[PDB]
Amino acid sequence: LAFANTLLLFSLHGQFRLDTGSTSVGTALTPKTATITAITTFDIVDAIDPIGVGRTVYFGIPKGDFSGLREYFLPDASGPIPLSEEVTSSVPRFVPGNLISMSPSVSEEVITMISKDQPRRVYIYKFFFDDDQKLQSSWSYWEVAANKTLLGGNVLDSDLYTCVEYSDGVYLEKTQLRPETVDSGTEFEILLDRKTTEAACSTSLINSGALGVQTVITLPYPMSGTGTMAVVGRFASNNTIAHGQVIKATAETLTGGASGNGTMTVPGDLSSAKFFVGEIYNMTYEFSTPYLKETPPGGGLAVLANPRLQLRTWSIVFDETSNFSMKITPGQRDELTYPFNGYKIGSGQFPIGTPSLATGRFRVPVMAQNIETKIVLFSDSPLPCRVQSAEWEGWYQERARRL
Amino acid sequence: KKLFAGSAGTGRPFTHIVDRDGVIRYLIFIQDNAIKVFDLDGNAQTVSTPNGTSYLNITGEPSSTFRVASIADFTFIVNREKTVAMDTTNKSYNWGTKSMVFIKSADFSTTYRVKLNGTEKSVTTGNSSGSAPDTVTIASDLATQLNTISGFTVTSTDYIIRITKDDGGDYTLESSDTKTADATSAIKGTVDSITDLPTIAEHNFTVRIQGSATTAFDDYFVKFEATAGSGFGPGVWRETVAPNIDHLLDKSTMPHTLVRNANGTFTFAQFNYTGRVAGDTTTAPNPTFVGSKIKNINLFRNRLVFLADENVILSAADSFERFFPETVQTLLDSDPIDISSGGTSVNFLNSSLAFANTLLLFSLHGQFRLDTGSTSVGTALTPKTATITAITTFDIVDAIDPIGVGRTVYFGIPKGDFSGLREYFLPDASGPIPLSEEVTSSVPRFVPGNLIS
Amino acid sequence: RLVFLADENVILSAADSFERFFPETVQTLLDSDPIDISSGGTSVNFLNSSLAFANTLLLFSLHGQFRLDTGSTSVGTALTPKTATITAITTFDIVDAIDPI
Repeated sequence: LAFANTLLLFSLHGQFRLDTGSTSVGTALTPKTATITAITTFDIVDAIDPIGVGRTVYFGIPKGDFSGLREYFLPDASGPIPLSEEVTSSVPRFVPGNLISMSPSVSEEVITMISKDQPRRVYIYKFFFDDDQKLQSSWSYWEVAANKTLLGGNVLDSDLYTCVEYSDGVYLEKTQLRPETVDSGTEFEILLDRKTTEAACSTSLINSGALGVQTVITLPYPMSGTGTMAVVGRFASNNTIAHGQVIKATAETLTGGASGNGTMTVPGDLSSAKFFVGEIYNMTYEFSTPYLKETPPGGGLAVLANPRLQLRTWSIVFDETSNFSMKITPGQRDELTYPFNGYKIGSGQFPIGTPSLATGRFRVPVMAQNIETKIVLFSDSPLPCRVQSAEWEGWYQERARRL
Repeated sequence: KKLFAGSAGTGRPFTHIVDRDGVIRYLIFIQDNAIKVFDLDGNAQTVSTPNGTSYLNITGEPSSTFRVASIADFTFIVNREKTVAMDTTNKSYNWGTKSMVFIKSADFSTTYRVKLNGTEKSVTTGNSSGSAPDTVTIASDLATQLNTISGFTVTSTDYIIRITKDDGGDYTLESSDTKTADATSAIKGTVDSITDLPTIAEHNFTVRIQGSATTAFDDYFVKFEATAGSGFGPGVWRETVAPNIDHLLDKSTMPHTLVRNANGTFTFAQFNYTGRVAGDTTTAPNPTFVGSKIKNINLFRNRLVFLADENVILSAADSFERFFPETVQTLLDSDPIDISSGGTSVNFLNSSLAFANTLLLFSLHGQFRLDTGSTSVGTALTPKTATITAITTFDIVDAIDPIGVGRTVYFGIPKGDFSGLREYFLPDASGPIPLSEEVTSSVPRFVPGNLIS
Repeated sequence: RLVFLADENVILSAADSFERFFPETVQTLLDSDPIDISSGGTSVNFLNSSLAFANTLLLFSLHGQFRLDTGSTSVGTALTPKTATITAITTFDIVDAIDPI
């Protein structure tokens, strides 16, 4: 790799550099001056190449069956030994083995990993820098429907280009990683997989001129009948279907249209409406056990474990969200749900017929003990949802005094 | 004040301002085949165009197509779309199908043989008992002997026999005497060493010297010019360019200049570049910008800097109009430099900046610096020392030119339809990797795309 | 040596001979011959004032600052025609009425 002011070379058990060696970076390279010198003795995997992101280098390290990611930072060419740090120490069993794709994104600070033992998942690592210190370093992974098979991924500018395989061919999909992305002409984005506009699909209608017509839609690509599709009105005016209205099929055929394309049937006449079409994917966020932290005498933070702490109410703070749900399960009892959809009856901020994006707070009771709860933030609508923070109130009982 | 009536055209005009000495200032206005100049009070200054403005014809945006660089008495203008090309019509000198026979000395009882086109004519001199032989008489006899050959023109003067073929075709030449084969020299095409050159010759005569790769010098050529200035006469042999080879640059495509005079009027005319002066096509290859668009221009360390493709081309030392090597026998540190930028990804250089203690070079996906590399900032720039090294892998927008404010460097980055701004701080040249930061992270949809100023 | 300022060029006299400004011989360049450099840059920079401070020679223009040096960590390296140069540093602003101190 050509980076910093040197030519780094990597072996299976060590890292070396090639240089004339002088503080003179552009010294003449001659047969009596070209040498190789060791630097450190870390590890590396040969499946994928190390990459250079920003000012730091990244590469993957082996951890047996599962693989880990280690970055290390190189100061000045004539300067000290480079600094190194492992960022997967807290997740020893997360990233599978046999990696096949690793792509960076400098402007959006995202590193994307695709494995082979899991052909339906994309692993996302998010980092954030300030001068030298590190503020954010998080892990998570996306998912697709139950019939696709990822092959490999690349990144250009700030978009991820993927080459997936369906039951009949290999397609190309484009994904936008930029923040605050918005659909053209409107205020918020509509979330659907395989999202292709109406202009790419042709329609026909059955039993025209009568009440209760149905429209037969011919998608450009063959269906994957295991998943569930939907039709959503797109454009913000002068349309038969209201903005953000969702319609579900009544009779879907996996294939049988022209050229083997899939077909769908919906009520009403949509021969001149504007709408999207695609699949639906779920999001899940499971909170952890809430505890308390206080500064010990030596400095730092310690987590209290002994005192009784019974959670009472759980609240979250959202902004510009339409719909989501909360799923709370106490210890060995029935699961409870608490949905929310933004339409506050009585308030006239959202008239009938327009999508709702609210701003406020929500509160539900949990009624259990901190060590025997599971809190899940669940949402499946094709409308946006984003959450800022949360706050809980509980009963704190101490059976003695604290030193 | 109002500048001029009418509109400025569909494209956005390209504007620059020059501050010379604090009392002289003027605006530069270039758009759509036209170029105009104003002062800070809106009083237009006349501009003369001796060669026309065909160089300024354009199809894209002038703001993102034109680029300027000012030095002393000139202000270079660069068209980022024109494809430069070597001139092929007004070629260099021709060889000429002429040759001479040189007679060095004479000795008693020696027969000279001259072979021309496979036939041999012989002249025999007298022994010691006869008169002293002389090169003049021997050459006269030989010349009148070969003059009988049809299709060839044979003439003699002094000790030189001049041979020329009427149809201009080639022929063989070889002569030898019967003692040592040294007193005769068949000067034809190329010869062994310059030591065999006769004292007198014709001006503009071209001969080739076979160099010795054992000494790590390739071939070269030598040309003649009479001391009298014309005709035949003594003169000098100097290292010259090989004949019958294109050696001129088409000035009608290469960057032009804008000059101000002492009376206030300006002039927009071509620049007088020089062409290949020594060597041949292989030993003095065409500079890498030939056959490809020129991207930007800058001045650094009393040399002219051109950017083209992945290569950076530097002019000769203290001579801004020379781009071909001066001599081909040995390297000189005043010769132009040709450099390619390393990397596993394709990088087309767009903009350059002189700042900190280095010359930064920007690509579409990375950053580079050109330097001797030493902590010795002012080390000599030589062909074995100029280099390009990577620094980082950030992003760059090509519409505008990155600028330098105070001690920091600023440029714009692409955020999709909207555009952002990123600045990065460079400590000492020999020190660590420069620190970088983004300042538009809180406003991802604020600045519109297609920046122009 | 003697230093003059004119246009964009810095002029250095012959070594240890303040009254000589032309090259002594034309056959081979000697290190005692006068030196002339141009301040490179994409903007016109007429030099006005100079100052000898720290371990360098600071030259100021109307819109920037430059330094003349061999550039080496070797402060007392010989000044030769093959080595002299001008390198920019920053781009602050200067008034020409008075000399920086």
